Amino acid sequence: QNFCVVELLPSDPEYNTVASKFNQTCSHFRIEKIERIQNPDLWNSYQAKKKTMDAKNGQTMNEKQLFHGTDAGSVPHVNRNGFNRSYAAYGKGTYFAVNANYSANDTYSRPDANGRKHVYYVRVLTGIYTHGNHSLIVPPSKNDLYDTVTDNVHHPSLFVAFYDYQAYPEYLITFRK
Ligand SMILES: Cc1cccc2c(=O)[nH]c(CSc3nc(N)n[nH]3)nc12
Repeated sequence: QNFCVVELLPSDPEYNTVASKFNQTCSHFRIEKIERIQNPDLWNSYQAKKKTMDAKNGQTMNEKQLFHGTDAGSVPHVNRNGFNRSYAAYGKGTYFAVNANYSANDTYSRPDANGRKHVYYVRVLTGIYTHGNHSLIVPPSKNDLYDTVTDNVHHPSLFVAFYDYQAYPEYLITFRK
């Protein structure tokens, strides 16, 4: 469960890609730093699920880059386990938002004692998805089951994942009001 945290410089293209995406809905916030999380075992397991999904859902673009706001205390945990079973209404899973505004909410990305906020820019294997419900602990059956559940199938603003390795916390955005 080892990992490396690499901080990106603004001068950086990778920084500008993650930043501009964040700034579509959260430009009013001040970005302090953006870090790339490198956890090799979690990345390999995520790519093993991606290779399985790609050779199953045909023409479907299984991967989406979504946002996840969390308290500063959960950061070490996500860095090593991902969006684990001991970490996790439309279901009893882990929620990922299309736009950063949902994740930039103080109830999710709880400002710490220094008033810093935490949002992950996650690689999520959304695959084939349907509408969700409150009683879901796992995704519902098709007639096998779907990969994720969403609030609105044709105009989604969030996705809920249920199994591990379905999401990779690629970047971590540390910002303040
Ligand atoms: C429920 C929901 C909807 C939309 C976005 C989000 C989001 O960004 N983050 C979270 C995480 S709240 C949390 N769980 C644990 N274990 N620690 N903290 N939930 C969301």
